[PDB]
Amino acid sequence: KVTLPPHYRYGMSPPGSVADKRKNPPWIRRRPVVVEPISDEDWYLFCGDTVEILEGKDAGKQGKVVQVIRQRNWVVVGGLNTHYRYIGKTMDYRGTMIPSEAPLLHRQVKLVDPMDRKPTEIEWRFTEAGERVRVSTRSGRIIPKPEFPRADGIVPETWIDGPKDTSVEDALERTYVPCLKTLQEEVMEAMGIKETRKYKKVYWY
Amino acid sequence: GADRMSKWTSKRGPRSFRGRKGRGAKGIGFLTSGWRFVQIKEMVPEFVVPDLTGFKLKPYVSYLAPESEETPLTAAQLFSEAVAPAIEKDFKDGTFDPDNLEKYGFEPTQEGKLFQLYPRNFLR
Amino acid sequence: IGIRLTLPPPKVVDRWNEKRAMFGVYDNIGILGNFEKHPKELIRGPIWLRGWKGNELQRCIRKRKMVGSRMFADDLHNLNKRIRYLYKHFNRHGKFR
Amino acid sequence: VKKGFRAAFRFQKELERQRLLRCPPP
Amino acid sequence: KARGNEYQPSNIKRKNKHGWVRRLSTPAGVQVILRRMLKGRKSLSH
Amino acid sequence: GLEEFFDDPKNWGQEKVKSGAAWTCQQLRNKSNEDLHKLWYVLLKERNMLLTLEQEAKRQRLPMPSPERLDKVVDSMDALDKVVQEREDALRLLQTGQERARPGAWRRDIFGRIIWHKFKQWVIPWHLNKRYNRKRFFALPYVDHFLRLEREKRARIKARKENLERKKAKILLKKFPHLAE
Amino acid sequence: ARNVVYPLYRLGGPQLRVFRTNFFIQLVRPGVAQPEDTVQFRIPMEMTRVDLRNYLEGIYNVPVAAVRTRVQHGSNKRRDHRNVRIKKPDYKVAYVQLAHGQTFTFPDLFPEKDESPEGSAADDLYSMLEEERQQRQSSDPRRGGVPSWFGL
Amino acid sequence: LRNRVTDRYFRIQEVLKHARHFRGRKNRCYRLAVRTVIRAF
RNA sequence: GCUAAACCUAGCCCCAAACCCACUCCACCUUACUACCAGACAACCUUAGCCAAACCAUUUACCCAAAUAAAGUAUAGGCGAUA
RNA sequence: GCUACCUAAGAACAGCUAAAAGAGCACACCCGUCUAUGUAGCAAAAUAGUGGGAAGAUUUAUAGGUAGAGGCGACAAACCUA
RNA sequence: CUCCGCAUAAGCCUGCGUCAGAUUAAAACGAACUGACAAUUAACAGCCCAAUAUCUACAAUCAACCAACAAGUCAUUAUUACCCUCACUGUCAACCCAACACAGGCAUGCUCAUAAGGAAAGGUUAAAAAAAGUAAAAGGAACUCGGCAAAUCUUACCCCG
Ligand SMILES: [K+]
Ligand SMILES: [K+]
Ligand SMILES: [K+]
Ligand SMILES: [K+]
Ligand SMILES: [K+]
Ligand SMILES: [Mg+2]
Ligand SMILES: [Mg+2]
Ligand SMILES: [Mg+2]
Ligand SMILES: [Mg+2]
Ligand SMILES: [Mg+2]
Ligand SMILES: [Mg+2]
Ligand SMILES: [Mg+2]
Ligand SMILES: [Mg+2]
Ligand SMILES: [Mg+2]
Ligand SMILES: [Mg+2]
Ligand SMILES: [Mg+2]
Ligand SMILES: [Mg+2]
Ligand SMILES: [Mg+2]
Ligand SMILES: [Mg+2]
Ligand SMILES: [Mg+2]
Ligand SMILES: [Mg+2]
Ligand SMILES: [Mg+2]
Ligand SMILES: [Mg+2]
Ligand SMILES: [Mg+2]
Ligand SMILES: [Mg+2]
Ligand SMILES: [Mg+2]
Ligand SMILES: [Mg+2]
Ligand SMILES: [Mg+2]
Repeated sequence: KVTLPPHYRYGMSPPGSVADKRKNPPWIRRRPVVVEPISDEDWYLFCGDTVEILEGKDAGKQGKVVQVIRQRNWVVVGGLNTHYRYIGKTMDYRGTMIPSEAPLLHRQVKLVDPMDRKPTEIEWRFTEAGERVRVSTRSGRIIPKPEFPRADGIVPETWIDGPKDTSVEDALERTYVPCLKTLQEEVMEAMGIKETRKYKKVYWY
Repeated sequence: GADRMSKWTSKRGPRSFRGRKGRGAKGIGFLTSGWRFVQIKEMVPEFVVPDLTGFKLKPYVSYLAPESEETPLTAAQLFSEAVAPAIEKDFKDGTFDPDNLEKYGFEPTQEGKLFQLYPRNFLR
Repeated sequence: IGIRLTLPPPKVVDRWNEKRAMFGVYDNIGILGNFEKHPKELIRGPIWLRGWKGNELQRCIRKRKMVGSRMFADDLHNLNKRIRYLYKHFNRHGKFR
Repeated sequence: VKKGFRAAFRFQKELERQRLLRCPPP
Repeated sequence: KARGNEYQPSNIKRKNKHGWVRRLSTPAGVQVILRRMLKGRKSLSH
Repeated sequence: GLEEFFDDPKNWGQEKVKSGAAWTCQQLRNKSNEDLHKLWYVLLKERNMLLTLEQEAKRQRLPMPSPERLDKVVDSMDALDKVVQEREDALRLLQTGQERARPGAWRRDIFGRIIWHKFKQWVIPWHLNKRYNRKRFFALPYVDHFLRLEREKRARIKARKENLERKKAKILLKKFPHLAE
Repeated sequence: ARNVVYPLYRLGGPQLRVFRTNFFIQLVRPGVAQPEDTVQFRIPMEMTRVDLRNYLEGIYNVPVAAVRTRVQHGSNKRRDHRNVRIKKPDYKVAYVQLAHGQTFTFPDLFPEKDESPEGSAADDLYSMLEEERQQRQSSDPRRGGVPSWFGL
Repeated sequence: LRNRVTDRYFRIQEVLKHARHFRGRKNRCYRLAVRTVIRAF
């Protein structure tokens, strides 16, 4: 389960990983990082959103967010605000220098308007059907949430039922007839097991 | 000098202590003279395994199954699904009476039944 | 050793926040309001310490008399022992008799 | 950690003097 | 002669002298268990 | 036979094995009791196979081909148990009106704490049971002080928690001035 | 079953039946030499040898002749942070003898043949690392440490 | 209000600066240098 | 140059306000955390001392329901300490 | 759970003379006379040699009992967790 | 060398089995340190036995002669009830009580010098003082509070009990 301690410093690594355990040891006790309490209804930055970096290293470049961390209010864009690190380095082999992105706070990124590539301000407004969507305050532009890869990594279109996967028709076939009967009684009657000896009274205390 | 924090099991103590303690297995008989154990077949649990020939269900479900709303089953819902149609039919036909709820499906007392809802005298 | 090697973060005091700006207002409430209310009624704090001053023994006696029934068991026991010790110190020990 | 600023300032000045002694400027 | 080995382990003696039933038999042992519970001891009785 | 404890021989040694989704509560409700019984046995066989595979992977110091399958099977079995329990509880509430299937009572213990005592099955009446009579379900007037002390300790803990929360809120407001609005 | 209240039995009466058992077993490879007809399982404490025999004969339809059970005790010697003993869970080891001369051998669940197939997938980062390491050359001693980047 | 001394370093140095040409531990240990500095004065 | 030195948070304290706890399943008064047999065992009752009186023996403040004032007044006391 | 005493049911005591032994010599076993070593020691009372008893008022395993204004004591003001 | 040793009881609870590391052992590789993985399988023991009435004077000591006093661990019957069976727990180790890998304490069965279990010396030299032993010319207690120690394995007494 990897039960997090009361003060667990989140970082650019998934919890319960080899890197985290090399870091974040169970005996570590560091100063907590104060995080602005953005509510679930106030967080407007999602995965796949094209935001423009403000006040950051790029300060104007627009990129797609690749990872969100609501624990520390972090959104990381792809290929932007990068620093060079040697990965896979050995004693003699210097390693392949690659750019790794640094996390950015919510105040340091502003979502771009789909209508005009300039950044815009997000206001949560419910639609006629009750679907709360991100609306640009500049011109009332609806900003739909970009589609992100599914959590399990299974595309519904690109998925064929396996030998141990129940088909949709079999899973949706309703064969349950409600009745004032128990599972034990139903199984007994179905399998034909017959019992005639009654259960005598036992004192409960 | 004894570890109070450790769990007290059947591996600790003299022979009597080790023999008088169990790991939680339910008894299936009784002891008689000569330290002779008599086993009761009825006390021995009997597994009920159905026939899995032709059973179309599988351990996993395809991801193409559409999502459905979740509605936990309630007593009122069960009464509406099972007893309400018959009760309404009899009421409309005029054959309804307040004395044949047992006919409609009610159980006055759980006594005299192999499976009793309260107290539960049957296993899962 | 025993002294910091870096300067502490600078300390900024908002000399004109609401509390410091309105400190001392309504102090002369009785004088400028036909003595309807006394200035000691504006003091907020412990119920046994409102417009009253005294030494430690008097404070302990007043607290035990006023809120002794509402105190916790350990707190009341400690207060009783403190009162006993203060009584002994102030009535049996000292330099001037 | 002890509350205070004067002692820290004085010790910082002494450290600066020591640094100047260790690395004399041209 | 040589001392320090006054504790000769015996599970039956230990359980009889210090145990849940022994503590609960008398009101004094109940008070001891209550004090241990109030303090927060992991082991209330032997 | 003993083959069912192991996965398919073709799938043996594969890095990853495909698997579907887990049965949901609504899907299991849509099925009958006999179907739920058979599906429970199938899930039990699959769970035994997955546990065997995990244990052998630990033995051979190799990663499990697909740990998520065990979690999916466990979730499906838990959902089946939940559906069966809901049906049983609804039927019991209809027929008798009792919420729980095991009789119980609210009893004060020897330490003065109010607890839920669940009744046990016996053969002799309650008064004739020597071991049951040896138990005390009352508190003599020497536990009131300890109850008061425990209450005061809990009150101290609650007050500490509330004060710490207020201090944290103040620190947060100090660090972020715009949160005042 | 486990963590359930068995109904009390009286002389005569019905038969105790379990419909949805929650006893889960796992076939473990024996750590020592065993007879051919011997199969080793790890089971919870609440499962008896009679229950295991009925389980096997009703669910998996495995003929069973003799079952012998023992209780294996986990090690509590390990000390974690704060010098607190961590208890490795105990279990029950069961040995089952096949009832019709059948022989069981534990199969190799991790064949190297399937673990190293022709069809393999390589990460882009791994491929880039390998290619760059192959391209990069060790410094020749005759250069004496002079960088080998400048064409001059 | 808890008050603690923060300039003990300078207080010690005001005496140790006069005890640096001595011999032994009475030029770096305050409890030994203070007695010799007074005698020197 | 080593050994080392430095840190700012975890949290805690006093008030105020408000009268707090309670049972996924299973086990737990017998050797607690132990599925399952013939009992009768049941609570109530002055606190005493250290200490002060320069010993000590009578005596020696210990919240008992409104802050203050009456008032350290009446009164009690080896008419002493002190109450 | 050490120790002082007691209770219930147990165990051990080679060999030699005499056999009638709260008898003798003498191993296991109990105790600790004298000397030497050690004195932060191997040990908060030990080691080596030498000693007394060793079929009895003996030694000892297990469970229980006597609790401090006391217990218990073949009275040493002993022992009751160094 | 063999003080033992093997097993049970009591006690402790994985505490020198495999693999990957070598922190560490009162030096040091060994591994008793770290992590993971295995394990001890009941016939041996524990866990027993329905009710009401009723019966039980004649020791053990090879138990046969004698011989005792301290007077002794080791039994039933009548009636009613009673078809049913092999469950559960302990099984490892170089191990327990003494702050320790402590020259101490530790109950039984067998072995009586071993078929089982172990190593007094890290290397060198051979000063003083010290400890444990061996041998000694002539004398044999002249030593000393005292034949204390060591050697050989005496006689006659006195006081106290
Ligand atoms: K005074
Ligand atoms: K005095
Ligand atoms: K010793
Ligand atoms: K051990
Ligand atoms: K003389
Ligand atoms: Mg001790
Ligand atoms: Mg003893
Ligand atoms: Mg066994
Ligand atoms: Mg006095
Ligand atoms: Mg005196
Ligand atoms: Mg006796
Ligand atoms: Mg003899
Ligand atoms: Mg004799
Ligand atoms: Mg003799
Ligand atoms: Mg005398
Ligand atoms: Mg005397
Ligand atoms: Mg047997
Ligand atoms: Mg063995
Ligand atoms: Mg002894
Ligand atoms: Mg040998
Ligand atoms: Mg040596
Ligand atoms: Mg040497
Ligand atoms: Mg000579
Ligand atoms: Mg002479
Ligand atoms: Mg002579
Ligand atoms: Mg002379
Ligand atoms: Mg001599
Ligand atoms: Mg005599």
